[PDB]
Amino acid sequence: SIPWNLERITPPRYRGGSLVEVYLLDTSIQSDHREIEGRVMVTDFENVPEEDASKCDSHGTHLAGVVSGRDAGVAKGASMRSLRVLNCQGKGTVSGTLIGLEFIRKSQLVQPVGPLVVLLPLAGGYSRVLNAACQRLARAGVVLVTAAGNFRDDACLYSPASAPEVITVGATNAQDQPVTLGTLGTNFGRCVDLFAPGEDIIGASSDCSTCFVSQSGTSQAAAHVAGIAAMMLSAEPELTLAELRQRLIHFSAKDVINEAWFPEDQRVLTPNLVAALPPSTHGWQLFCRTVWSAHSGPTRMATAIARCAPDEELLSCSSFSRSGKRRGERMEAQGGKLVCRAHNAFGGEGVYAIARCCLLPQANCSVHTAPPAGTRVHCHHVLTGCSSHWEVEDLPNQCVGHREASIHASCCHAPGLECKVKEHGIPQEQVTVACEEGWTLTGCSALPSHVLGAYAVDNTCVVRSRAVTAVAICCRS
Amino acid sequence: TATFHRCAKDPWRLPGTYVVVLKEETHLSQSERTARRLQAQAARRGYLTKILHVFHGLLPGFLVKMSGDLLELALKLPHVDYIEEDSSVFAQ
Amino acid sequence: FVATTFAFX
Repeated sequence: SIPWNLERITPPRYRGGSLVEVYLLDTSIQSDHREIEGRVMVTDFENVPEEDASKCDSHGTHLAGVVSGRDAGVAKGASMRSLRVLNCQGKGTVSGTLIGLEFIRKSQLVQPVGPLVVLLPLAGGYSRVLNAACQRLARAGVVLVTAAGNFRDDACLYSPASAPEVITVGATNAQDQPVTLGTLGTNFGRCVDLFAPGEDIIGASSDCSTCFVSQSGTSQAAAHVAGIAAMMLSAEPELTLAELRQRLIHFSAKDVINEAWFPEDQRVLTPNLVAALPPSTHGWQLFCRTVWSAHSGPTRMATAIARCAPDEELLSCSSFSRSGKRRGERMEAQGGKLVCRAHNAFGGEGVYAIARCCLLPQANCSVHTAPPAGTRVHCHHVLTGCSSHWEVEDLPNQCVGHREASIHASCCHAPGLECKVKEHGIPQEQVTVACEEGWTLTGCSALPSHVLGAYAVDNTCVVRSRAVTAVAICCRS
Repeated sequence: TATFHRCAKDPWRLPGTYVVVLKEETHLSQSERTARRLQAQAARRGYLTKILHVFHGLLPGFLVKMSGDLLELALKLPHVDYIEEDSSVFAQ
Repeated sequence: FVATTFAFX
């Protein structure tokens, strides 16, 4: 009887939302429907372009029901407030969406409540002003959840999907596969944070006050994550956006999507996560995430930068290129805070910087660099990452690099952190080594025959090559 | 140094309406003054305009209905950071 | 898949 999507997000061990409010920007809604009656408040804010009745409020009713419906909702308690920014044909404007986001902020200033979650079940093309407004509303302290987009495309070309500091959510089906319908389907790429059930989701139907329908979209998928976020913030009201995003990642089912569905270049950039509620078991724990930069472009002096959240520490830095035309990476300070910067080679099409960003309170971290000598440095407390960069065109707590290269070591003073180094080499397009259960991958690098790059995939270190050896640094309390 | 931007997906564009975005620290009193300035310099040239909304709270700025002809003029107003042409968003 | 969701029939 339990709908598949609700079972899918139930943790392997288990036992909300009332202190949290969830704003919805959608079509009008049938707020008398028994799934949501007494739970959604229509603001009657409205800003929609003109058209070019049970169909006018179908989309929004279903989503209100997915977040909060009493039979089929994710966070069955939660209060919702609803703004109308989509017309009867499902269309709206950037301008109107801007004024909605401004309206939610003005209401909060006028009558403050608790944590606020804003669901944005819409997209258009990349928009500078819409992305800036989301970023700004995020820095004021509001959590934004956004659809990845439905065009089987790189999500970074759409808004608010690509916006910084928004949680962007793609859709999977009952087989944990990316939704695909012809040349349509869930967007993907490095601007997607995670996936959630988004195919055949039963929810409130505006056909009658007690009816139910199955809809599919990335909106349905973002609605599961908004509801999960609301219950997470009801239990730990004080979470920062870094701390909430690190938990959504940690409690996701992992390596369950079949990456074959994605175009080849996007498998490395797309997180293999399907969202899930946190269990009953939850003690401090070391959370880390991997952050891929924008591609650097092909200018000869190009660099890509990868940054962490202000309350995260950069514990390691690596880089990747599809051609292997690459001059490595290095950690550099910036506004008093370390970032991860990768360098293109002359003639390469560009590189990615790949940061490992962790929540490590009480941590004093530094960088130890040795210019070319082979080359070595060490932490004279715990080594969390090794990086290396060179300026030539071609060839213990200790990092070791090529003789012609600079070698950089990330050293952190963390009382209560235990760390260990695990190795694995073989004769091979890809070589792999993983941290033991209960440890966190903090750094991933290849030993110095020609490598494309290295990246942390969850707790596995992946090295990509054209005796190649992968090196993982793993830490716990 | 002010720049202009519009949707790369040509069917999703909505020409004739523009979000004028002003520099971060600009105050609501300045935003409203820059709008009336735009309207006045446009009318001097024979263009009707319509200020649909004045943003303050997240981004300062305003929403104007006007012909695209004025974009080189509007780009030169004080406090302007950049200007973006309105476009469509869709239920996902 | 319903037409209320863009870009489905």
